[PDB]
Amino acid sequence: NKMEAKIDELINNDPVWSSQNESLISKPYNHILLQINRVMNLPKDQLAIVSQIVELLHNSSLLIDDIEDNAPLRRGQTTSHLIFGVPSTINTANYMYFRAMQLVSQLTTKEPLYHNLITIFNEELINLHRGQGLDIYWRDFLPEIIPTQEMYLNMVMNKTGGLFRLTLRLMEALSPSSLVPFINLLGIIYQIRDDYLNLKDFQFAEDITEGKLSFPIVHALNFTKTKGQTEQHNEILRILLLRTSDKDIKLKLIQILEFDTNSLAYTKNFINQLVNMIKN
Amino acid sequence: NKMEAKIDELINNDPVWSSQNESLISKPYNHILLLIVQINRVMNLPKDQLAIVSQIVELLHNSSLLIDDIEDNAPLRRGQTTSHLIFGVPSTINTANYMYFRAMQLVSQLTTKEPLYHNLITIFNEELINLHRGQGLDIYWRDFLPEIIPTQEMYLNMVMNKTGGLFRLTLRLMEALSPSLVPFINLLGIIYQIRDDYLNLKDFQFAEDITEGKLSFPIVHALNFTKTKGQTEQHNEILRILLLRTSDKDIKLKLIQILEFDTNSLAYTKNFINQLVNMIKN
Ligand SMILES: CCCCCCC(O)(P(=O)(O)O)P(=O)(O)O
Ligand SMILES: CCCCCCC(O)(P(=O)(O)O)P(=O)(O)O
Repeated sequence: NKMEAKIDELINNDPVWSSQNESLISKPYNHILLQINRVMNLPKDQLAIVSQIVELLHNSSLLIDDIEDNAPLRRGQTTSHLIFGVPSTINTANYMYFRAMQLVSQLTTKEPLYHNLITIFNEELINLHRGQGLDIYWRDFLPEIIPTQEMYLNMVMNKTGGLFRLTLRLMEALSPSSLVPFINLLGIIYQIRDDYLNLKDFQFAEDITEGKLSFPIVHALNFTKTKGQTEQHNEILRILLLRTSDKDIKLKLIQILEFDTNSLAYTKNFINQLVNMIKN
Repeated sequence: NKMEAKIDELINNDPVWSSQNESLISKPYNHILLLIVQINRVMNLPKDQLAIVSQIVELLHNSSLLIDDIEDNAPLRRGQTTSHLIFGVPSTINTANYMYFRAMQLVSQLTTKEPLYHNLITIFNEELINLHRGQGLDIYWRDFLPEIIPTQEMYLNMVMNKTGGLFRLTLRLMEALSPSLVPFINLLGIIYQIRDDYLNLKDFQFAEDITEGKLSFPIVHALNFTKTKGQTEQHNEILRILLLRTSDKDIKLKLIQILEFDTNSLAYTKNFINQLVNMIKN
């Protein structure tokens, strides 16, 4: 009857999707929205698409990161998952990873080069997830595994390194005219400095509430272990396992790192040495 | 300088990742581990290629299920506790997304010919975009109810994107490799989804679709039917029960008997399914 006819039109056409449907799906993403080329020389408009790709990937990974860390704030406003819900926020971020994958074919149609660009995109997203996976495992299975400094730096080369290397590698492949080593050291300085300032700025220090194995915390645990300081080693673990928002307890942990282990000075010195490798 | 030398070797090499590290982040996926052949008797693909299409579709389907269960707050899958309740929502979201990109990587094992490779990756990308558009609408309607009450036509379009996505992904990759069945695979997909919604209630008559608050095919028919017939009290009671997110067995049976005797949504759904099967069989 009339029904068969409707079904018939439906199954012989592409799936139906409107601009109004698209706006519903983008609500969690729009909420978060609120120089190297001097060397590579890419045509200003090819340069725009790379910029759109990087922005899509960065903002989407942040939406997922805030759910994985149970975070209340980002860029000074309530997090998207607390407004639209965890379900809609996961699906929207994941949708945008595939929208970014689609902009790659707009960079070129040369079949050989296209394949290399997709391989770069695939490899670095695999590295970002392997690094984020290990950082989460250490935090959520604590005190099963306490990483060493060497293990921490390998995690950062995967995690933080992934999107820095992604941006740089796409640009070098497209250049009409390798700084990877330089971009790798830049990502390492950036991550250790972030961990350092999260504590020094407080002195909200949310890395303590989250129980993160940050660069300063890694130094402190291995220092107390090496010197046989049993009670202090254990006190650091107890406070991290509390998942606390209590300002007085966070200050107590910060005091151990400053007065017992000298971990803040140690980290300051480490960052300085890394910066010097470039300045000399 | 012992440092500077170490730092220099680190930045001049690829990132370090061990087999022990691979095993730790695979825990959520290994836990869930515990149509193609048919179709092939038309496409005639070689067995080596057929096996690769199969690993790809399995990777994508199982990873999708890990995320769907978080999105639905589901306590059980395949008779066992869900991965997010065992390993935590954080590791489970990360591991599922990691596997989406490992599946992408497998596509390059299907051929060494550049033009064919570009078509396979395009098909992959198109159907994952469609899967996410349909799941996005299904989640929005349920989480923001009663802001939007979908009609039968809006539901069917949501299913063509969602359930149609994986059925078309399998068939389209096979057709691209053969040395169209799409309309047929679209209808099989619609039949599959409406039958799943129907049986979840009929079997109870644990009807977890009710606990979840889902705008299922029978619930969509009931809300529009009560609106059309002016049954204001019954329309509002259906909404109230879905918004409770209840596990009470008497409350779930009360709603199913409203669809059986008051709106006749269960009989409507059974006949709708029969008519779609006839369009095929006949
Ligand atoms: C999976 C993307 C991770 C992006 C960074 C997340 C952080 O948790 P971290 O880099 O300090 O570990 P944030 O930059 O939000 O503090
Ligand atoms: C993005 C999720 C794809 C798989 C969904 C399967 C179901 O979510 P559906 O019945 O809602 O289509 P399930 O019956 O496993 O909950």
